[PDB]
Amino acid sequence: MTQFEGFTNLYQVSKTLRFELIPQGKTLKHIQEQGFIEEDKARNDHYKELKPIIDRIYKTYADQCLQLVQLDWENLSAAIDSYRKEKTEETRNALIEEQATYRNAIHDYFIGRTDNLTDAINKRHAEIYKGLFKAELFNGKVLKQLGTVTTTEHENALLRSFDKFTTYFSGFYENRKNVFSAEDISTAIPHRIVQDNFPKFKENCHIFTRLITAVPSLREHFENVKKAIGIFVSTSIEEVFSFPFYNQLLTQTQIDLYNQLLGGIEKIKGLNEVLNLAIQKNDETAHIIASLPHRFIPLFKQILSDRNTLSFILEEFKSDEEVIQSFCKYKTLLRNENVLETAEALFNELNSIDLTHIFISHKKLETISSALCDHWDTLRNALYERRISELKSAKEKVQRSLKHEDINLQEIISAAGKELSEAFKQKTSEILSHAHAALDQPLPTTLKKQEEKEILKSQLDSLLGLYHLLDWFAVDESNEVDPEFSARLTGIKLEMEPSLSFYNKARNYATKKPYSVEKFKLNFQMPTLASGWDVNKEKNNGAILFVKNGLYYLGIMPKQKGRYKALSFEPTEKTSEGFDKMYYDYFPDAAKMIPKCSTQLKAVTAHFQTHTTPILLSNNFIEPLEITKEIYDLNNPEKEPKKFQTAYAKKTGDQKGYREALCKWIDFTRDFLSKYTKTTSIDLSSLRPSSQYKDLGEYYAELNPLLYHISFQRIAEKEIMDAVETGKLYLFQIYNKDFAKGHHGKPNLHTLYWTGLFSPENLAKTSIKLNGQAELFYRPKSRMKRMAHRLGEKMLNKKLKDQKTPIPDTLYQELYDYVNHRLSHDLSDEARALLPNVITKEVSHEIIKDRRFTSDKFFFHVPITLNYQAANSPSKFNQRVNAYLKEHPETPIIGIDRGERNLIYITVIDSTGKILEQRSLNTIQQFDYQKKLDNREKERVAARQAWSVVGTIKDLKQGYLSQVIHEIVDLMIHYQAVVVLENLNFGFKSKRTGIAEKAVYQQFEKMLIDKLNCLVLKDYPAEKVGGVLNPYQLTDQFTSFAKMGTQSGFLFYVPAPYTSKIDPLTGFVDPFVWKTIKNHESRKHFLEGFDFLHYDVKTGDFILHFKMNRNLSFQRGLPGFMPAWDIVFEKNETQFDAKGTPFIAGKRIVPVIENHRFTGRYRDLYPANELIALLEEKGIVFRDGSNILPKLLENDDSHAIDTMVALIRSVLQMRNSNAATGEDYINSPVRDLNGVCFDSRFQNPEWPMDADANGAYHIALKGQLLLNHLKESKDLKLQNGISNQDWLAYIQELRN
RNA sequence: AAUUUCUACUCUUGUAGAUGUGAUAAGUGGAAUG
DNA sequence: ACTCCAGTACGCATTCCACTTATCACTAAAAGATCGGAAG
DNA sequence: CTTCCGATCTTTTAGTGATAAGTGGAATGCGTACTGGAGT
Repeated sequence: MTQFEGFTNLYQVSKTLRFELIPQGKTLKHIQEQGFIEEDKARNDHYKELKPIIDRIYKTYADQCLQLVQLDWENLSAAIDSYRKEKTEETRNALIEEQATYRNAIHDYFIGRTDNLTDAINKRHAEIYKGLFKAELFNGKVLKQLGTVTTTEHENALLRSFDKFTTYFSGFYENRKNVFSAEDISTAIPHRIVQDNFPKFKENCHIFTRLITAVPSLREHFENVKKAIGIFVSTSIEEVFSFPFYNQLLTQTQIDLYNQLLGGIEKIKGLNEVLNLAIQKNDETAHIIASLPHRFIPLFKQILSDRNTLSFILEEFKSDEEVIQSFCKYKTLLRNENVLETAEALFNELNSIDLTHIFISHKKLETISSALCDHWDTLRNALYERRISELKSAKEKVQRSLKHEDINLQEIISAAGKELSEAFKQKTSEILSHAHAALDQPLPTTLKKQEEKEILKSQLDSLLGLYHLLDWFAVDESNEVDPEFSARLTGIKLEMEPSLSFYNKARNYATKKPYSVEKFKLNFQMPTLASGWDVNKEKNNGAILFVKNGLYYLGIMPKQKGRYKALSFEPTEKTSEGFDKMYYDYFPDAAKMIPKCSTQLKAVTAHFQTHTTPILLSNNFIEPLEITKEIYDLNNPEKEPKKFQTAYAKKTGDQKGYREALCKWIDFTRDFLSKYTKTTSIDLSSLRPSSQYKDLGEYYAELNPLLYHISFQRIAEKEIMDAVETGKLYLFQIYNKDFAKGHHGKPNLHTLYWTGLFSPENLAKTSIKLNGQAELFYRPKSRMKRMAHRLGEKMLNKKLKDQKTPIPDTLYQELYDYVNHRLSHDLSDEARALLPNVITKEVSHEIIKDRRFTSDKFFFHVPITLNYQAANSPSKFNQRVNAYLKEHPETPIIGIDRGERNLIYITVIDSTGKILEQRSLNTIQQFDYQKKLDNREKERVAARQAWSVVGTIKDLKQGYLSQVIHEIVDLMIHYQAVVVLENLNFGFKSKRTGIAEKAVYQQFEKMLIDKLNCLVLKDYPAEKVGGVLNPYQLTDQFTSFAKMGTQSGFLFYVPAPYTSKIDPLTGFVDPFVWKTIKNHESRKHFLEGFDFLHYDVKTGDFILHFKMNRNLSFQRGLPGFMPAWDIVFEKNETQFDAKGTPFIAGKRIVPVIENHRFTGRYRDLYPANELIALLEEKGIVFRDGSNILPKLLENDDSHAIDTMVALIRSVLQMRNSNAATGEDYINSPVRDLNGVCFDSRFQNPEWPMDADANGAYHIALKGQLLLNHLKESKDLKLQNGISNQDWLAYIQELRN
């Protein structure tokens, strides 16, 4: 038996906290006088421009070493094809171990331990490998080992600039450590060679040999595209695709050569294009290569190699003065090119040239009709009637078809008159006048003001207006053209063509977020600054914390002149006034630390190469510790698994020898813990005795929480004040919003973590561990045009008297300018309408717009570890969750969807299938979000064309789903329920949904999956489960989207389709795909595949019978549990809902179509009235109750069958929507067992309210299916996804 | 319209949620308009 | 013989911008370089 | 005057267990044009 509150302290999580540092006293003065910030910025710039220079060493070494690989690849091919054919865990393990040994085999080339090379070059490779990851990269022997690398004097001086500062690269050092590593990771070069590129090369070889065996006489074609491309001329085509050629093709140059062989580069085609050129021949060879996989796949780029196509550049133009200088250079380019003079010459020629020889492009003439007339349909209609006058529906159709392709100047002028010509010359004259006026206009000095943006807009709009006037004339050779005029037109067009990119980059610079977020790391001339907080390392790291009446401070102790002298604050009795300095006694994790200080020292290693006598170690020990051969040999074996390691027991299987080895290691490390001078005072009575341990990892996970302590001791106030006055100590205050003097409400979650870390119950028992490796950053002041609500002016809210609906920003700016009496425009009608509903304020204190970026700020990033008493990795988390779910069958289920009328809709249901709660997440914290997103979507185009700055729609839609997160976890905690989301990997949504993009909703599932694993609640007590020190852990760790499967703890995933178009009373879903009913005989086969249709007199509605064992051709291939269906054409009658609002039953809403195109408008129809009006044409007695379907089918009135099948589609359509009247409902065309059709307009609380509620209810029902199949199963596992047919069978089973 | 940072705001010199940072490498993809 | 029309058919186009997916560190102390100052 | 030594500041270094045992993988709808049969 397990409780829901028992899902806490499951595994460690790691978080980080960010704060602002506010310097106190003379701290900023001393820092500015010492000049630390400029030096650290220069050092960051030097590192940034040194990173490619130092990476060139690694790249050259990898390219030089990898060319010597002569390792054959038939064994991996056998392993991978055996695994592909057989597909068990045995072949999977064989493939894994073969990949591992080949990765180690080509890693032996990196470490110089392969047997394929000579011993001298192996020793050289080993020495250079030890060289690559130590400090000799800056002025050492590594460059002399690889003489090919040539370094200039400037980069050598900049390399020397990091003297005695190598540790800046230390993490970067280890970063290159997992580029060259061989342990099965995506960054590894051997992993890229073995498990990424080689399967693609094997696949390419296999499709090549299938193609060359099935289709001969194409080897010659492959040979001549090879010699046209001109690489690999030393060997033939089939040897290139053979396996030994992969002895080559490891360096990235040959990878690029192979890729450009496959896809060409002059336009010399490659293997891809000379295969689709054979495919398009549509002959027998094309047919037999069409059924055969014909797509060669390019190989992946090698790690750490330089990019060669550079993908697509993503050039964003950097600074405002630099784009101004670019615009000056461009304007001087048009000034020296004299574009105005040649444009004017074209204008004079246009009045004295044969206008029948100049043509106009097809897709833009309406814009000309939009310009030269009052409406854009005048020119086309005039040409239509003029071509009518020279003559019928096919005649005028082919007339307009030949019209728009070759629009002629003289033809248009003769069609309309001289009005277009005089308007044309007037427009060209004013366009060239404005263009030359803007060309003579000088550039502004800056761009920070909006009037500078406006004059830049005027210039660019004039120039692009000239461009859009100029590109009117057609120049292609499809029609005749004057040679010199077309040549001059092309010259002027491509002399000033690339201004479109300039316009778009200017738009991005105007649209971009005004702040600067760039920050550089600060060091204060300290290598390893604030790397750890340990009291012994306070000398070198120089970072400590203080607490003074609830305010937290960070003190850093800078290096003195030349040598450095410590401060060494003495502790003071707690009654005296002062700070509270934190003492941090931390021994790091024992797995590396116990061998660090014993059995791996140089003394013991040098001793044990000649003697078997145990060695006594005395320094850094309170009592000498003996190390003998039988304990040193356990940690230093020749074979790769150690005796105490569980891998040795897995490999060989002697359990008793492994047990003695583990017991001896535990006894030795206990003796070390008792004797080492750091940990001799740590109590270890909590540890279990040595023999009662299953494995060493359990012992280390038990021991590690005992080696971490935080204490606090009072330091006198005048001592700290004199330290920061003298300059010996720099004292900052940790600050965020919740430490302000006007702090009023609930604090942030990071402030909760920071406060609970230093709580006394955390100090007594550490549930949150304060980590080392803390960074300090500096953000310089961002150049901003300051905006502030000054004192004495009016200041406008963004909401009405009701708090839900916001104000559109286009109206909001006009209202804000009105209430501040700037005015300058007539007040709009909408503003005057909602003026009584708006609320204004008199300002009290000055509010600066985005004040945090108006000054330079110090920042402090510090990591913490939560649930630190627990293990570092989950162990069968999903099995534990399924065990709890099996023990508790009464758990509710919370279904999620996204919808059209509501952004997120939630339902909570019981295990019995009945509903408990239906809720729309439209309004979050008394604020409606659909109104805000609709307003933003409405004015996004206007904000785009007005050169204005506004937030995007992705940030609003990623900062509404953060508000959704709190409500989801509130419901989850309140109901103690599982939650079922949408499996985006399976389904695809529609184009009407609010949240419609897979990226920003996969991201929402990511936020929900990494929120639930460290869930804390603000209102909960700190001691109680769910508080700061006992967080809820309800989900497994996130790894990847495609790797987590369906169940991720208490948060199930389930496929999307068939959730919103199902009846919630009988499970009826759309049986017919309507892409196959397009023809007249298809319509009569659809009618003949139906059973029978009639009228009943008692209820007055039409009854139709259908069976899916008939009419399989147009039916979708999803059989159902039920074998028959009773489609009801409901008799439309004024019905009443629960609140008494009348409505009409059976109403349907469909798109309207002119003849073939939908207009986007909606028709409301009443199907029963339409069909009785249809049969009134026939005159058949429907009240007789006979089978009227053959009576309608016995005559071939095609239009009657067309409206019959369209009517059938309308009634059998499940959901109905109309955004104009706000209608959204589900109406059923069938009855249940009780004998009533479902209608969501009845507003019954026992059933879904609308389409969104129906979808969420059915997603929760799918989750119920998955949980029920868990409870019936005995293996504590799910089905790894649920099919649509099984879901349909289940939903039609339990509800019928 | 103020924030470690983001989103939305104003009874409140601030509010309600969310908030793993830094470094490196790779895949290349997403959005808009027709 | 001419014209309508309704079922049939084949195959996206350009422009613009950065988004996501894996890896590692979250460290005190041993070891080594360096240096101001002392011994021959 | 020349050579060595303990303090001091950087650097690099030790390394435990284990997990997926699957990857149900998606299907373009829209649109402008085409052509063969039927009415006049």
